[PDB]
Amino acid sequence: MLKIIIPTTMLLPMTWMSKHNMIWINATVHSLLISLISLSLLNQLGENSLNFSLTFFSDSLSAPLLVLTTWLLPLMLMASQSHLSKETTTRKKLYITMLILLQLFLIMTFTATELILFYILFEATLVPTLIIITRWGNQTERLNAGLYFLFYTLAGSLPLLVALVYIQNTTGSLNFLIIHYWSHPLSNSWSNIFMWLACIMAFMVKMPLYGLHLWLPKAHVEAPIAGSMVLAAVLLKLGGYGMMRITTILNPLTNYMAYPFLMLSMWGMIMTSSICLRQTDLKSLIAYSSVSHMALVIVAIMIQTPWSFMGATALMIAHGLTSSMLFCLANTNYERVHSRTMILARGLQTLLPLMATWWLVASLTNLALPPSINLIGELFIITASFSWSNITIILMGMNMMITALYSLYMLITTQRGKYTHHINNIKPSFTRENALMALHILPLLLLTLNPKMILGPLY
Amino acid sequence: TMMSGRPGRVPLQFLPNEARSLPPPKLTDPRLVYMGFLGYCSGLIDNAIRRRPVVSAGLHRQLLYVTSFVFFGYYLLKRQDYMYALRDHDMFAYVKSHPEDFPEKDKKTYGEILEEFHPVR
Amino acid sequence: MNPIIYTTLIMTVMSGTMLVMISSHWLLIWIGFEMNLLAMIPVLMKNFNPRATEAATKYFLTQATASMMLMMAIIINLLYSGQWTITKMFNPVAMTMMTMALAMKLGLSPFHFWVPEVTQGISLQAGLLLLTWQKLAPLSVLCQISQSINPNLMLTMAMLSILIGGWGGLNQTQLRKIMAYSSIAHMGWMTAVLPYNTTMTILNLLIYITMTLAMFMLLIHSSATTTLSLSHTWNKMPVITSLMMVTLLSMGGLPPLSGFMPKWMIIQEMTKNESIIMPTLMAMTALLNLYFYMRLAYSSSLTMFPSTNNMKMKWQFEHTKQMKLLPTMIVLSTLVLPMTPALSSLN
Amino acid sequence: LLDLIWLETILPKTTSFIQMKMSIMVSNQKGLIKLYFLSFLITIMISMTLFNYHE
Amino acid sequence: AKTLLHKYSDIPEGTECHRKAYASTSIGGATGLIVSAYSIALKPPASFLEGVARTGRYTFTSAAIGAIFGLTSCISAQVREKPDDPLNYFIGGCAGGLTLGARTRSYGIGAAACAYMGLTAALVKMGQLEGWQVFAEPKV
Amino acid sequence: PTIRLQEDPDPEDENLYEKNPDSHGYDKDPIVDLWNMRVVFFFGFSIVLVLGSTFVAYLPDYRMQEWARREAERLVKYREANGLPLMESNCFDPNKIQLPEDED
Amino acid sequence: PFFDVQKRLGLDLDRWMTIQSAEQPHKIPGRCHAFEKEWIECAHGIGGIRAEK
Amino acid sequence: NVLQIVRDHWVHILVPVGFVFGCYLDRRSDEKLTAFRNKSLLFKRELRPNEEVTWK
Amino acid sequence: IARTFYDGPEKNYEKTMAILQIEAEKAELRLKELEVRRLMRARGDGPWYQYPTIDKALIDHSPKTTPDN
Ligand SMILES: CCCCCCCCCCCCCCCCCC(=O)OC[C@H](COP(=O)([O-])OCC(O)COP(=O)([O-])OC[C@@H](COC(=O)CCCCCCCCCCCCCCCCC)OC(=O)CCCCCCCCCCCCCCCCC)OC(=O)CCCCCCCCCCCCCCCCC
Ligand SMILES: CCCCCCCCCCCCCCCCCC(=O)OC[C@H](COP(=O)([O-])OCC(O)COP(=O)([O-])OC[C@@H](COC(=O)CCCCCCCCCCCCCCCCC)OC(=O)CCCCCCCCCCCCCCCCC)OC(=O)CCCCCCCCCCCCCCCCC
Ligand SMILES: CCCCCCCCCCCCCCCCCC(=O)OC[C@H](COP(=O)([O-])OCC(O)COP(=O)([O-])OC[C@@H](COC(=O)CCCCCCCCCCCCCCCCC)OC(=O)CCCCCCCCCCCCCCCCC)OC(=O)CCCCCCCCCCCCCCCCC
Ligand SMILES: CCCCCCCCCCCCCCCCC[C@@H](O)O[C@H](CO[C@H](O)CCCCCCCCCCCCCCC)COP(=O)(O)OCC[N+](C)(C)C
Ligand SMILES: CCCCCCCC/C=C\CCCCCCCC(=O)O[C@H](COC(=O)CCCCCCC/C=C/CCCCCCCC)COP(=O)(O)OCCN
Repeated sequence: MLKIIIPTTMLLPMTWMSKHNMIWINATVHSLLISLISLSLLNQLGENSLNFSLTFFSDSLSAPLLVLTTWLLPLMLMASQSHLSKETTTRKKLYITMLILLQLFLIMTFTATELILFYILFEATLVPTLIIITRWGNQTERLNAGLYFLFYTLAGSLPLLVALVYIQNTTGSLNFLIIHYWSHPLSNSWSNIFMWLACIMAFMVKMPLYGLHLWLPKAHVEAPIAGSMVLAAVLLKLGGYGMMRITTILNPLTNYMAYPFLMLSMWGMIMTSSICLRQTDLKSLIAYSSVSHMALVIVAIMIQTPWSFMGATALMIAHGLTSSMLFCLANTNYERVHSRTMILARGLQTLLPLMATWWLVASLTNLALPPSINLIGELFIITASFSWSNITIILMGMNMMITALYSLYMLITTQRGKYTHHINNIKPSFTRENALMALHILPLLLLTLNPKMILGPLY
Repeated sequence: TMMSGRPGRVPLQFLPNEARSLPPPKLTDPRLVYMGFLGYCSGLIDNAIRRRPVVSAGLHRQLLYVTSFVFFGYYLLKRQDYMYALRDHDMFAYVKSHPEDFPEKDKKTYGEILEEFHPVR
Repeated sequence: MNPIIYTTLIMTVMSGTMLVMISSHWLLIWIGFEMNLLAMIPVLMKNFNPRATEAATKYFLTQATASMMLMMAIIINLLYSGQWTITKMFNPVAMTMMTMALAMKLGLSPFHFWVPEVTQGISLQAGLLLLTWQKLAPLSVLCQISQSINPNLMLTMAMLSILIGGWGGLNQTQLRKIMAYSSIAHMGWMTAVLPYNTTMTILNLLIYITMTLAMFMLLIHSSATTTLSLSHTWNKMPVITSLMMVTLLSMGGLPPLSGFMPKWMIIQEMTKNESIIMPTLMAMTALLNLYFYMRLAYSSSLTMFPSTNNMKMKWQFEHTKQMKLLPTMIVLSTLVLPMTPALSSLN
Repeated sequence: LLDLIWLETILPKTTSFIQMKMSIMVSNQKGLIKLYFLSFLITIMISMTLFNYHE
Repeated sequence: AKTLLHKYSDIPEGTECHRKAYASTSIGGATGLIVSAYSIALKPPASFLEGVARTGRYTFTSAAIGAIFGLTSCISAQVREKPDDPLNYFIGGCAGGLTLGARTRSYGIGAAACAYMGLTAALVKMGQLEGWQVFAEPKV
Repeated sequence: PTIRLQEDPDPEDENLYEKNPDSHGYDKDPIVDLWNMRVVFFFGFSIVLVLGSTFVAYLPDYRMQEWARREAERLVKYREANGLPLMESNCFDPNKIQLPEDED
Repeated sequence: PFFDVQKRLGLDLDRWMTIQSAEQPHKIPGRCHAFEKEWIECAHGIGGIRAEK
Repeated sequence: NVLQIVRDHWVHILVPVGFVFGCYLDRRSDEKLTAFRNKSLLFKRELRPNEEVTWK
Repeated sequence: IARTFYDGPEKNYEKTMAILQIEAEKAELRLKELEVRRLMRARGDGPWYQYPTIDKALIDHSPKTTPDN
């Protein structure tokens, strides 16, 4: 599948060899072309994955994520070319280089057939995101945000490397096909328990889990718009993809060992949904909504049934798109008002009607409105959990209620009421922002037209 | 260090005559291409440090960088391949020389191997 | 100091370490160590000042004590077998003497105290020489007698070195002390895998030397020895700051950067033979080294510290003496991870 | 009570506090050769009567 | 030296609580003596009497930790009739941590010492059970 | 100086609509801004979106589901006509499975 | 580490003094010449690992 | 006027030629995995009277 | 679309068959190498892990100014 990797490594020097006022046009055009090309991996065999070579293969789980990343890059470029207008040419090229490198590492991550190569790229995605957050942020807390983002990930993912090298020393290989065909049960011993923990906690903190989620609000608030988009859309799904890949080796230990993680995920989903209600900031609310949705995905992966896996894949894609759109919508208001407080700018529907419509659509898709793919994933996960235990429906229904509550609360506070009477610099919406919103939202509806493309390999 | 001391090993050869029985790496080898790319990156960094036009300051210097990196990489790859071939040869000779330590075990089919089933529920 | 005298002293230092590395007699190894110390003492004192004098004094005292212990080890080993060849060294007490003497010469913990002080007391050139070249001979002797060496003693000092290097580096603001503590932490990693596989030791040595050379050469380019003095070079040479930030990330152990290769290979080699706890502890401790590298990077390039008015005059002048091997060292310090399998050419 | 106080206290703030304390404890040496040469002597006595005594 | 660890280990885990407590407190006293020696060497006490006071303080604290750990672990393993269980070592470790907190008179230090010493003692017990190695001999 | 820095004053926001009533919000130079809008629209809405959706809608049935339906139809027809059970509980032939000899 | 240039060039810089039964001046023998010679002959061939068993 | 337009838009071919090179490299990668071509128990089949390979 | 952009399923089938064979061979070779290394380091009779001894060519077989030795 080098026909997708090589064009990105050509996006790099093309960006570096462009004219001072033509970098954005070229980058956007060629990234959109690359996403169109990557749209060709959606043709998946029902039997087994597509194995292009010894190193790279594509599965029904990998293809939606690859398409999402390749589609994400142009939107990030469109959103970044507003606050970077005063930057010099070299720093603009460096920013685009960081974005392109992040896309390249993400593309190579979702298709690597060997677990150590997957780990290497999964961790190589840390350098560009960190540079972006700590170099092109806005407040003085971006340094602490970057430190938290780096160390929460690394302190949980270093044991994964030891676990993987030990696995290769014992079984003899780390290729995913060989791992899946030659898989054997894990006995009940302390050594195997710590093997479980080492294999799981890295992806758990990448989700993040409820107890290990402290880095996410800092990173998503203090990052620039492109950093927030890429963090909330694809960089969170690395943990889910990792657990869905690594869980095959773990059984039968996982049934016994998933009780604390399931409990944390459910209760913390409730807790973060409740936290979203009493939030004075606008980006923190979206960050905590991401935490709640990813906790639901964690439950789906942990109970480990085919319906749960399909729901997890659908929810991952839908949440990526919705969270990216919400972050862009918040960023437009932040650029108008130059503050992140929610109640500062009120009654924006009378001043920006089309943005009011975009806000309404994003909030509707955030609270799982039928028949959007958000609801498809959420409902499949809820059904799988109900089969797992009939009492989980209480927690799921409470989460749904609180999600609707805080989504409509944000929509009403930001859009309805009367204007603030003293903000007279709210200019009419540009064409760029409306185009970005439309390019975020139309794929969601087009996908709910044909939902079998994002239901994963268990379909 | 397992291979530091070996029978019939000239100390500072870096390429024993026994290594000429192996196929030399092709000149279009991807590792050689990466070595040339490393040379090009070093040349660009050299141009940047001296405050010169990065892309086109010195063409002869960049050419020398690339060719030096490729020249060293060829022999580095030759030695690496020789050492891996030597390792495999010694491994096979040892496993053949000691058959009792590497016995051929029975080949059961899954129809008679009993594996315990773990239901997911 | 006259240039001929300086170059002949440097050649005498290199001759001493080569005599250590090419000799099979224990006496010739001891002679090489003595020659190295004798010609190394004046190099530290090339720029005369009281700090350089006391740094040289501390270095001389430590090295003389280590040489005394080393020769006592040699004499005891001779006593219990009339052999001079550098070999197994079966005798346990003599082997303990040799291991401790070589640890004192290397700077391994708990003998690590001298390294930060001597590094701070000497110039950047002498610090570069001390931190890179002065590790070859003790490491060569350790590699030769590695089978004989006791694992418990070696492992305990390596872990202590990693821990103390990280904790000490967490505090310092001076760049030379940071480099010294990083050197101690890296010595811990290299001596950790020594009983299991010396090829990994040699590979880690090569990469550490490359990274330290690049870092010192960049520090010499932007003549700063403190954090605040390094915080100005973004206003004069931004490319130097960017390269330094990338090199500092590489030193941290992050992937896809090259620095990660020695750490990954050492963990993999130690795992092959049922050592699981130790690699986990070493990685979680190297997180501290990464932290203070990252703090330096925040101070250096990822932010913009306030500058001074006189920098406008420096804007008009170019760096006269240019280091020829800096770009190659930077490239080998960062972009050489994909060529990992070439480590087989080291055994 | 949970996010801004206790979840911060347990994992990140405890780690920062412990590493700060250990960095301070390690990195306060007056620079007098007498003290750490005495420490070298203690290390020598320990090593010889804790490692090689059992073989 | 390691003979002290032999003294502690040669005793069956859920028997002879007094002897096991004596072995553990001897190990603790040795560790405290070593720590005090290093502390005096690196941070001089400015007088002989204060140095003796610091040595006694460190040694007594460490011996108390060892005695409490050994006694509590042995008693908990004996009353529960279930040896080879890391919970006993966890309880002993938390008892030692509470002893440390009482000695230094710090509630937070006491709680942290409970948690961390209990965890590390539990992992030591699991390593004893499964045969983990810290300083593994080279096997390859 | 009762201050601490020789610092530039904080610049005020630059409105793109002041010097360009029809801005599109991409750039300051009108021509490159208009062309950036045009390429974004043509390659996002025209090329990638519509053509990509109509390409995905017409992907060949490589998932083997119409094939699976035809297989099921023929097998149901054959099995029901013969009087055989519609589905068999044992996925594999018991003759080819060698269970352990005894359980005592 | 051990760059054996004596073996490559055939120089014998310091190998004449390593052992006790190697060409002493005036053919004066060491006190344990026979024992060391016996150990060396048996020892040289197999390698270090087999030489201790 | 080919001069200015070419010297300003020569960068608009890097991505297409990269795509073509990627396709060519994928074909070469396929060419080294032909160890079981027309040898799988499921798709084993006699050749046509004119063809020589089942797939490339 | 299937004629222009894709190939038949047999190509993917046989490609993954070859890939599986290669990976299985590599796994078996890695395990065999680990076992061989363990045995050769334990025993010391293998070509690998040979530790240098004293050359017998250094001994002087000449009359030694005293009859016995
Ligand atoms: C995996 C796939 C491949 C990826 C590998 C990695 C990337 C490639 C290898 C990297 C090494 C190569 C280049 C590095 C040295 C370049 C030095 C430099 O600064 O560049 C400036 C230079 C612009 O300078 P200028 O044009 O002379 O005039 C403006 C002045 O220089 C005015 O300059 P100024 O000094 O006034 O500007 C100030 C600026 C100056 O500071 C800088 O510009 C930063 C320099 C970059 C750091 C070098 C790191 C060393 C390599 C390690 C890479 C790590 C990779 C791992 C991933 C993690 C990334 C950190 O400082 C700042 O703005 C401070 C902001 C702080 C940001 C922190 C980020 C720094 C680290 C970023 C590293 C990213 C990777 C390198 C990507 C390429 C960057 C050039 O850029 C270039 O024009 C050359 C770039 C490369 C040209 C490629 C062309 C290839 C051939 C063309 C045709 C293509 C094929 C045709 C055939 C088609 C068939 C028919
Ligand atoms: C093959 C390799 C092996 C190599 C080793 C071979 C060794 C064997 C042969 C050695 C023969 C000795 C020949 C000449 C030696 C040269 C001495 C010298 O030059 O003195 C310079 C040195 C500096 O003199 P200065 O600075 O000019 O004058 C300072 C003023 O006089 C007064 O200054 P200040 O009052 O202003 O300052 C307060 C005072 C501070 O003094 C204190 O605070 C004393 C505190 C000690 C704690 C007392 C024990 C309480 C509990 C004991 C528990 C026992 C176990 C029972 C179970 C538990 C019950 C609780 O002084 C200090 O700050 C310095 C502390 C040094 C204390 C003694 C150093 C011994 C080693 C370091 C460890 C310290 C002991 C800690 C506890 C260890 C376990 C007992 O003099 C001293 O440090 C003090 C006098 C030393 C005289 C005795 C030296 C002989 C012992 C050498 C150690 C070797 C071990 C002995 C045999 C071990 C068995 C194998
Ligand atoms: C993962 C998801 C999210 C997780 C995150 C959220 C959860 C985790 C974080 C929250 C938990 C952390 C709290 C742990 C200790 C932190 C306290 C601290 O910072 O110390 C420094 C802090 C201040 O430092 P300082 O400067 O040295 O002292 C100045 C004070 O202001 C001067 O104060 P004062 O002198 O004026 O008066 C204080 C004094 C006087 O006392 C008082 O003033 C009030 C009384 C408070 C403590 C007395 C105990 C009676 C209350 C306990 C009731 C049962 C608890 C719940 C169980 C329900 C059973 C169904 O207190 C005492 O003397 C008590 C000494 C020891 C008694 C503690 C034993 C009870 C433990 C509970 C056992 C439960 C077993 C499991 C059952 C559940 C499963 C079925 O010390 C304190 O002031 C508070 C210490 C007492 C609080 C005890 C609370 C413990 C709660 C349970 C612990 C189990 C969780 C941890 C597992 C591992 C531990 C074994
Ligand atoms: C903020 C959130 C961060 C992430 C949280 C991750 C949670 C990880 C916790 C791991 C869950 C279970 C671990 C071990 C499995 C069983 C635990 C125990 O309750 O089971 C009993 C075990 O008895 C004792 O309880 C043993 C455990 C006691 C010592 C462990 C310390 C637990 C105290 C809490 C420490 C804090 C953990 C989190 C650190 C931050 C049953 O006895 P038995 O069936 O015979 O033995 C089971 C194990 N066998 C089968 C392999 C032999
Ligand atoms: C954001 C911060 C998150 C921090 C998460 C960190 C915790 C990760 C879980 C433990 C990681 C280390 C486990 C080791 C990796 C696998 C190695 C393995 O499987 O081998 C085991 C070895 O297992 C171990 O050695 C485990 C020792 C653990 C030492 C370090 C403990 C770290 C902290 C423990 C508690 C953490 C777990 C829960 C933490 C939750 C998050 C707070 C079996 O040994 P064998 O050689 O095969 O011999 C058996 C046959 N005779």
